[PDB]
Amino acid sequence: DDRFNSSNDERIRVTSERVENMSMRLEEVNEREHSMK
Amino acid sequence: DLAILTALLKGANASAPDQLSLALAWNRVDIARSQIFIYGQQWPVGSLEQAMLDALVLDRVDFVKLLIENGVSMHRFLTISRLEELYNTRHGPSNTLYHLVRDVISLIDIGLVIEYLMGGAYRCNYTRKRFRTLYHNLDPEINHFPFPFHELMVWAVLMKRQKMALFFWQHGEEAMAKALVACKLCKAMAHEASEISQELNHNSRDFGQLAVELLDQSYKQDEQLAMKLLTYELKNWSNATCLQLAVAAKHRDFIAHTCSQMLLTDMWMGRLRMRSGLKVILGILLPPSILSLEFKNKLGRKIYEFYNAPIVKFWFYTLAYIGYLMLFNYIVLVKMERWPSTQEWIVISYIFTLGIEKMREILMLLQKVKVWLQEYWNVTDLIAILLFSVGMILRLQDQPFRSDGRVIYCVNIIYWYIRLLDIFGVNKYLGPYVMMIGKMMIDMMYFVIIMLVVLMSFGVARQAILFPNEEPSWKLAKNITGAWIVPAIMACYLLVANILLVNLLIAVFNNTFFEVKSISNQVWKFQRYQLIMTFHERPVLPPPLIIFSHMTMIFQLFITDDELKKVHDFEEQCIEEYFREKDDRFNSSNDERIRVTSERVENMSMRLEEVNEREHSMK
Amino acid sequence: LGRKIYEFYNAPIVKFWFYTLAYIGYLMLFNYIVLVKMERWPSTQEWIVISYIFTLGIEKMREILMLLQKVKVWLQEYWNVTDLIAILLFSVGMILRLQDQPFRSDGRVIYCVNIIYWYIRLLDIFGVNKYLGPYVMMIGKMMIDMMYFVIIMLVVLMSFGVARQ
Ligand SMILES: Cc1ncsc1COc1ccc2c(c1)N(C(=O)N[C@@]1(CO)CCCNC1)CCO2
Ligand SMILES: Cc1ncsc1COc1ccc2c(c1)N(C(=O)N[C@@]1(CO)CCCNC1)CCO2
Repeated sequence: DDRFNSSNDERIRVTSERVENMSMRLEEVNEREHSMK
Repeated sequence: DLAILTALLKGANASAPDQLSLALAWNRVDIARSQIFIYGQQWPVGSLEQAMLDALVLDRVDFVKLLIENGVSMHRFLTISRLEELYNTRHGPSNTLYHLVRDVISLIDIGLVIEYLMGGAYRCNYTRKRFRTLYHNLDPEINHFPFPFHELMVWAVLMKRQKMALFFWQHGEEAMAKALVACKLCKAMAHEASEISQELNHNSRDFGQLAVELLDQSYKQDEQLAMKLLTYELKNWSNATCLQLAVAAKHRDFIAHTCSQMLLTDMWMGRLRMRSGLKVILGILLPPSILSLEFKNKLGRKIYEFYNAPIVKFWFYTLAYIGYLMLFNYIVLVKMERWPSTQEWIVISYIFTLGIEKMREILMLLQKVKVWLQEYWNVTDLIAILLFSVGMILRLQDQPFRSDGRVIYCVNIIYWYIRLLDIFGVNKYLGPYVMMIGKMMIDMMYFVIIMLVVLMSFGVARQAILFPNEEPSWKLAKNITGAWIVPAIMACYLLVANILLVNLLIAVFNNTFFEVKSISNQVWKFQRYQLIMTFHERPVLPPPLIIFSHMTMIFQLFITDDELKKVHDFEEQCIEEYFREKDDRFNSSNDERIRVTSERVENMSMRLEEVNEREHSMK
Repeated sequence: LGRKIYEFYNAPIVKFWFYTLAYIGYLMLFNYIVLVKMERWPSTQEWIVISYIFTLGIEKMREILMLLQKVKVWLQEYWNVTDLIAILLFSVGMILRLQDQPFRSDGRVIYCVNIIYWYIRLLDIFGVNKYLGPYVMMIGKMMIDMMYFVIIMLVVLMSFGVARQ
C-alpha cells in the first residue's frame, strides 16, 4: 500500500478532482461575497 | 501532535544541559532545534564537549550537524585521549574491529591494523617516529591533530557507520585521498570478512562512484590545475599520489576517465612534443638525426633525455626481441656441428641475460615471490628459461643425447613465438582483441571435454568391431564379423560432431561478444598503467648488453606551499559545486514538482472551506 | 570418536564420490573386455562387468517397489526407460555369450553396440557441475530442430542421389 500510494499515478488523479472541487467552492464563495457586499 | 507532547516534558524543568541530554535520548532533533537552541540560553563550560561526545558515540547525524552549526569547533575539541575513548566504546551497532586486532586497544595497534588492511609498503602516520615517542605519557597543541577530519574519516570507515562517513567526507581538505582510502579499506574489509560482506561491497561501490564524479566535475571545470590534483604527492597519507591509490584499489573506472588517459599519454611520450613511430624508429636507426625533433621546455645532453622517453626504450626493446626470434629460428632449421655455432652462443646468451634482469626485478622473501607470481607471464617465462636450459646442458653431450637436445629446442621455439602476442597488445586495436581470445578459451575447454567424450565413444565402438583377434598389446595402446553396423554408426557420429555442437559453439561465441567487448575495453585502459610504470625501471641498454648496467649497480611531483593552497581551494570549489549541482538537478525534476504540489492543493482546500464557514458567519 | 565416522558415510556428497568411482571402474573394465581376445568362456573382468549390471538391476527394481501406477510414475521420465533397454540388451548378449562360434561372433556384436550408451550416460554425472548442466540441457533442447532439418536435408539428398545414380 505504501508503494502504491507514493507513485505519481495516484498523486495526479486525486489532485485533479481536488482542483475542480476547490474551483466550484471558490465560485460559490464569490457569489456569497458579492451578496454580502 | 507529538511535538507539544514532548514540549510538556521539556517544560517540566529547567536543567538545560540535562534537557539537551534528554532530547538526545529520545532522538527527535526537531524539538531541540525548535526549543533548546534559542537566543539567550545559558551554557556551562564542558557541557557542549560532553554533548558532542555523547552524540558521536551513539550514531546521531543531525545532532552532531546542529552542534557543529552552533559553536563546537573540532580543531579545539578532539584530543588523543578522547579519540582513544571513541575507539574503546561499547555502543557499536556491528563491528569487525576485534577480529582485526587479534589478526594483527592502543592506537599504535590501530595503525598496524590499517597497514595490514591496505598492504604494500604503506607506512601510516601512527607508525612514524614522531607519533610513537609522544605516546609515552598516556605545548598545549601537542594532543591536537592539525588535520582531524582524516582521523574522523578513518574512525567512521573502520567501525562501519556509513551515513557518518558520508557526512565527514564533505568537509575539510583532500577529499579524493579520503575517498580512495575509504574505497581501499571497504574492499579490504569485504574480502577479509569473506575470508556484512555485501554491505561493504556496496559501500566500496558508493565511495568509488563518488570519487569518480568529483574528478568528472574537476575535469569539467579545468584541466591544467586538474592534472595537478592527481599528481601532487600527499604529505599526509603515507607518501602516495592519487593515481597509485586508484590503481592499488583495482578501480577500473577512475583510470577509464579521459583525464587519466591524457596524463598517462603525457607520461608515455616523456620529454618530446611530436604528437610518432617512423620518427622514433628513424631516431634509433639514425642517431645524428634525433636533433630535428621537437623537445619540451620547463646540445651534448639534448640526447640523454631522448633515451629515457619510455617509447624509445620500447622501440629499442622490441628490436632486440626481433633479433632473438630470427637468430633462434636460424639455429634450428640448419645443421648442428659437434659444438655450438656463433648464433647459438648469442641466442644462449640472450636467454642468459634475461634471467639475471628477471630475478633482479623480483629482488626489487616469500611475499615478494608471491607478488611476482601473482600473474601468469612470469610463470610461463620461468618455465621457458628452465627448459631452454635443460636443453642447454643437454646440448654438450654425444649423439644419442644431441638428437634429444634438438628435441627441447624444437619444442621450446613455440613459446617465444607465442609471446609476440604481448608486444602486439600495445596497439589500440589488437589488445582488446587479444584479451577476447583469452576469455573465450574457457568455453573452448568445456566443449573440448564434450567432443572428447563423444569421439572416444564412437572410436572405441568402430575399432572394437573391426579387429576381433588382437592379443593384448602395447600396439593396441599405440592405436589408442558383421561389419555392416560400422558404416551407419559412423555417419551419425558426424551428425553429432560437425552439425550439432559446432553450431552450438557458433551460437555461444556469438551471444557472448556483447559483454566481453565492453569488459576488454576497460581492462586494456586499466593495464596500460602497469606497462608505463614498468619501463622507467628497466635499463636503457639492450638485454644482450645489460651486463654493463648490472655491473654498475653491483659496483654501488613535488610542489610548494602556495600552489598547494591553490589546490585545496580548487577542490573546495568543486566539492560544494557537486553538492549544489546535485541538489539543483534533483529539485527541478518532475518527481518532486508533483509531490509537493499535491499536499499544497489539499492544504489550500481545507483553508478554503474554513474561509467559507467564516464568510457565512460574517454574512 | 568411534562414531565420528558413520556420519561421514551418510553425507550425500560422499555417497556421490563413492558412487561415481564405482562407475569409473565399470567403464574401464567394460572397455578392456571388448578391445581384447575372447576365450571360449568369459574372463574375470567379464564376470565382474556382468555382475555390476546384475546388481544394478536388483536396486533399480527395488526403487520401483518403494502397481501399474507405480510403474507409470517410474516410467514418467526417460533415463529409466533408456536404462531398462540397456540392461535388457547387455542381457540378450549375456545369454548369447554362452554358445559356439557363429553365435559367439554375434555376441561380440551386442557388446560392441551396447558400449555406446554407458559412455553417453557419463553426461548425466557431468550434469551436477554448476556450468556443464545448463549446457547439457541446451544440447537436449536444440535436438528437435536438428531432426526437422535432417528431414529436409534427407529429402533433397535422396532426390539428387536418385537422379545421379
Ligand atoms: C620487456 C622484456 N622483459 C624481458 S624480455 C623483454 C622484451 O620483450 C618485450 C617486448 C615488447 C613488449 C613486452 C616485452 N611486454 C612486457 O614486457 N609486459 C610486461 C612488462 O614487463 C607487463 C605485463 C606483461 N608481461 C610483462 C609487453 C608487450 O611489449
Ligand atoms: C546413481 C546410480 N544408479 C544406478 S547406477 C548409479 C551410479 O551412476 C551415477 C553416477 C553419478 C550420477 C548419477 C548416476 N546420476 C543419477 O543417478 N540421477 C538420477 C538419480 O538416480 C536422477 C535423475 C536422472 N537419473 C537418475 C546423475 C549424475 O550423477
